[PDB]
Amino acid sequence: MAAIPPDSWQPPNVYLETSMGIIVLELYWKHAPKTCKNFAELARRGYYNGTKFHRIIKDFMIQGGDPTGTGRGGASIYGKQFEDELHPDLKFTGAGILAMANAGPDTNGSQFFVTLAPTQWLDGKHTIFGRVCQGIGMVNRVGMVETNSQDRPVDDVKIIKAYPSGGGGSGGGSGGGSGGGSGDGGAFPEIHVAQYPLDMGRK
Repeated sequence: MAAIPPDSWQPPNVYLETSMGIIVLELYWKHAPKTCKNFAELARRGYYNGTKFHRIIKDFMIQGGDPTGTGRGGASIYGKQFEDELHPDLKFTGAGILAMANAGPDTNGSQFFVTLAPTQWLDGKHTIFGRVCQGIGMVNRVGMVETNSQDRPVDDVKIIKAYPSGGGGSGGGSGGGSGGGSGDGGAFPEIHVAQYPLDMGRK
């Protein structure tokens, strides 16, 4: 049964090129059949190309989206708001947890946010189903900043160009893989084990 025909290719991963850099993230097509479709649908639409980061709290979370600036975003493709899917099957393992933003329990919209630390204060307030990749350093240097100068907050960062495309990534260390993790990427809440991307959530 199809309420909204995508009729296109929706990669499980998308890249958001912002005024600061690029933020690549994926949706949980694994466990969240709604959330993955919602973000993907708006991605292949071209909704993020007019969205901005509205809430940037250091070591907290970074809310991104809401083209309207009212707290519920656009999301006019499905008309109304969607049921409360509030159930983090994953856990706040570290920083880099991509979650879905909403104005109420079932007032879920097309907005999202990334957590700079293990968020247990929104476990049942925001449905969490996402993973950030190859952009955690940006999310870090963007989430840690509050002011640009005097008493002026860091000028609003927005998503300049956003397109759905699968970034896999590949590493290596034949003979001495002392490092590990060639590139960027947040923590993995899907593996259900505690680990941090770059210490920012534990330090």
